[PDB]
Amino acid sequence: CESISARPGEVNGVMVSYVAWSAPLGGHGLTNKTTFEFENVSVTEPLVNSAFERTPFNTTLAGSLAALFPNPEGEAVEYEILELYPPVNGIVELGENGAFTYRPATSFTGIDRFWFSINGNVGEFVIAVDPAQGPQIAQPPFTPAVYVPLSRREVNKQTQALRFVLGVSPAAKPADIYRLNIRQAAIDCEGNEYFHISCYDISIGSCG
Amino acid sequence: CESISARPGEVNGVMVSYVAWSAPLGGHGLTNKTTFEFENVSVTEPLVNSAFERTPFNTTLAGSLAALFPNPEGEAVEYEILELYPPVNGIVELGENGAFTYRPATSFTGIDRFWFSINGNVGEFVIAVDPAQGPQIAQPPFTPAVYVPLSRREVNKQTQALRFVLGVSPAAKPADIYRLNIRQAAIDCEGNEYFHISCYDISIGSCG
Amino acid sequence: CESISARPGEVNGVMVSYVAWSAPLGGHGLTNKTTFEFENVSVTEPLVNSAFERTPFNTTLAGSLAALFPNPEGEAVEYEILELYPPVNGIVELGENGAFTYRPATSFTGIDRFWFSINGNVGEFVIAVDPAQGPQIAQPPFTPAVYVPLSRREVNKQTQALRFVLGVSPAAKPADIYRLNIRQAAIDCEGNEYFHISCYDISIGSCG
Amino acid sequence: CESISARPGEVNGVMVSYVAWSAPLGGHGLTNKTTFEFENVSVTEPLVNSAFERTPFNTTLAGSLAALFPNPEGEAVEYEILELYPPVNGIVELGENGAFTYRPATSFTGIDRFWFSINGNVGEFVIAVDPAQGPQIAQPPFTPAVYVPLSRREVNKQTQALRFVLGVSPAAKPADIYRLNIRQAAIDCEGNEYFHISCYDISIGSCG
Amino acid sequence: CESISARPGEVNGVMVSYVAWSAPLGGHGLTNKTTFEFENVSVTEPLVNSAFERTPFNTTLAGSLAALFPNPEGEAVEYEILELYPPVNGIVELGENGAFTYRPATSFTGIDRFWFSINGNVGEFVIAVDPAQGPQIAQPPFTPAVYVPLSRREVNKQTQALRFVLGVSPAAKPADIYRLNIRQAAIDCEGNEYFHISCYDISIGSCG
Repeated sequence: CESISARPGEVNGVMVSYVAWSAPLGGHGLTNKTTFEFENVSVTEPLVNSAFERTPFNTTLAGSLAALFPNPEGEAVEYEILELYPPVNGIVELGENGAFTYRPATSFTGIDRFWFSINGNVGEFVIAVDPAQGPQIAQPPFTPAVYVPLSRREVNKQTQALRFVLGVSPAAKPADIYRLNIRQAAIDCEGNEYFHISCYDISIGSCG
Repeated sequence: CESISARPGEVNGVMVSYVAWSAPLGGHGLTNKTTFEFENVSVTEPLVNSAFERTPFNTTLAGSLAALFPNPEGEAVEYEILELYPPVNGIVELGENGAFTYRPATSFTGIDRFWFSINGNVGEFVIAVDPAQGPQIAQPPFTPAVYVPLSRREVNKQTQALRFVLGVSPAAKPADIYRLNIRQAAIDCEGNEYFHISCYDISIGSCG
Repeated sequence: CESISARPGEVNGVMVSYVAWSAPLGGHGLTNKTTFEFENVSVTEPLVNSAFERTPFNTTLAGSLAALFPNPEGEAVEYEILELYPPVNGIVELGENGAFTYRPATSFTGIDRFWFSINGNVGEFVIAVDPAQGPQIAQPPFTPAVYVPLSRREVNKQTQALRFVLGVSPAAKPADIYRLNIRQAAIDCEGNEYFHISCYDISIGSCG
Repeated sequence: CESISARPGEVNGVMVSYVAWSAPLGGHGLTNKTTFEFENVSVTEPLVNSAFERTPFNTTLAGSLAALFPNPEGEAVEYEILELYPPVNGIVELGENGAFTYRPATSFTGIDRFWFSINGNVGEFVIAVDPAQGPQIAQPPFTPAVYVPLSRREVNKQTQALRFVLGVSPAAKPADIYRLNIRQAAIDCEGNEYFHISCYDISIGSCG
Repeated sequence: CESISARPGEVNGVMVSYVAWSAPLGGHGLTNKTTFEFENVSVTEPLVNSAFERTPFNTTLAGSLAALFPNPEGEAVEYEILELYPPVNGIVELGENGAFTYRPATSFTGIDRFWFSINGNVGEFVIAVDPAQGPQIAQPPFTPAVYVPLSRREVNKQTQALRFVLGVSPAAKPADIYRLNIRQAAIDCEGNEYFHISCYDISIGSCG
């Protein structure tokens, strides 16, 4: 179980070499049939809830963050906006008691995000801007704690190597650990398949 | 948390190299999407209040510094003007008991500043000189203790380096500490975005 | 039962090393998730009572300390304010025969404290500055004799060490003794847990 | 309780090192947030009274010291002026049987002092010179027996050391004892504070 | 705080090199925007008063030095003229008991100076010779203890150095100390400013 270290919000690349395994088999070597699987070993349940909302074309959106924190006690609450992760196609504004305003850019249509903090807990809020005319936009899934975009993958068949992108969401909590499984395929000279399995441990770090 | 040292009234430049990180990813490298965030780890509340005031075109301005020091005691007071920070487009005169006079230069129109000291506490005072004809000039925001002018920023794509300007206001109190977060982006050959996060500690020094 | 000596008004911090226990288990080691409990062995009940009050925005407050000393016996009394622990957002003035006046700083809103002494005993007084507009602020709990801030706690995975902060209120009486229990969790390579239990005795000291 | 020996009329200064306490805590070290308190253990009440008076601009002053010695017995008296501590902005002349005259320097305004002796006891006399064409100057407080100027204080972050300036008034009676308490603050890497308390006993010395 | 040694009556040059600071920033480097400030740390108040007087064209002037020494207590006095500092456009003559005569040269019009010593205390006396026809000549300010003529200043942009002239008045008293603050500006390649701050201590000395 090879070890990897990641920091919340960072996005990094990973490379693995397969020459030692594919070379003696002969033939073409690797093939584009990689499969990824994620498993939890130590994950801390989040204490806040993500949310999704819609708005029509060129309309300011308003809402509240109060309903997204289901604390069991009437303890003091203070809200905040993570400035390192500003929305791409809009501007957010934080009021008081969790009230906020979103101001979409002119002629924009799509999905936008911003991250909020409540008593140190982090969560995701997704906004979809409907077009002026046409059907509603589908709700997209929330971003996992750690993910690998399956479309963003390649194999350098000229030297039997594999590269992919590893992404950590800002919501990941430090000291948690995740496991990744990779099953890779290869083809002999006669045109028949082989396989290989390996795993990696990802542990969330921090600064210092 | 890399450490930086700064002195009140100084403006200095900082450079950070990214070759070690973006070199193996390939492609163009840095993509000019930096974002900055400031945090307070140990800041002392100011004991004086800044102020903003207006004057008509070619009109001498008169005011008082007494109202800007809300001490809760009848302790003795004394007013002074920091000569190292003279106004750019005018001349200031200090009277008795905090009475001061500002004499704008001929045909000047804009924002001008000067810094004053009350019983050892530093503060900012802003003056806006209205034009002869036209609408009023907007009130600008006050000068933070430490700031990075975001209009000034560049990335040397030929060598994967970033440069910015770090400026400390004269009002910064020594022995305080501030934290700066930087999030930088890069694009590989296939268009996958990568991100990098770092932080620096800024502590206020002094002479000796 | 390891022995710890603490002084009133102190905040010290403690570190415990688990390498002798967690290293041979293999796996990943410590996994955060600790629990603390406090038990009494010898405690002397206070002879004075704490109190709480509210004041409107920018409104001076007044009161008397005489009602907080339920002495059944008949003896003379004298009052005093502990100047070593001054309030952070106001100024107090001890009056005649238990009278006092609290003058909040301009524009303040929140909670404030100051510690008073009656005939050699010690107690707490809590004052709340209500905001000018909006809902009122809830009552906070009184500070225990000894407490462990749960947010100031970390585990180092490189050396398998735990750090936490121990603080003693000024009201703690010398020669008292408390007991602290710690339960630390560690995990194997697959996510299953181990547990370790230890306890410490805390005795209140003094100067010399 | 470390022991300090001080002589009347002296100003010495002290230095204490906190490396042995704050070094293992990591973090940022000291914070420059000390607090000082004085307590009596053995103090002898003075047998003479201090006084305060006012005088117009460039106007000579006269008075008598006889009223400042409330001796309930009947004994002979004699007066003296301590020349080791002369006034800084005037001249004094001891008259007949407690009479004296103060002749301020031309164009002076402010506060001035001189220390007198009656039958071996010591006291203070404060004289104020009002401005010619302005509001009267406020009465200043008398100098305590021992004091610590709170503006002449600093912490050296390079070696974790604190400096303050201890001073003794000429009127301190030998063989007296005072106790000084100090509470010092240090911060971790995130801004949370640690606290430390210590005390010292100051005993008034003499010549030999 | 770099140290500088100065002697009364001396005028000397000072040079400071900025190549180590402005070189890495690029662009033009230094700019003509230097600002100077002088602060007192240990100054002895003068015991004599300067004076200023005027005379018409080609008329001998007579005066007295007696009124310029307001000694409070009567004591023997003696007057002298410092011959190392002769007037430029006239000749003086010292009589008895402070009586002196000034005899301007023919066709001279302007300001002339000479320095006098009363019982060991040094002073300045300024004479203005009015023209035959025209308005009166304005009274110029007195000579400070230490001064820097701001007109005489240059920056060697070809090698990034700054030169200025430091002059010591004959009236300066040994063992005194003054502090000088210098703020110098610089401009980057893109055309935006940087600043640098430094200070020096000037102590009056002598020779033996």
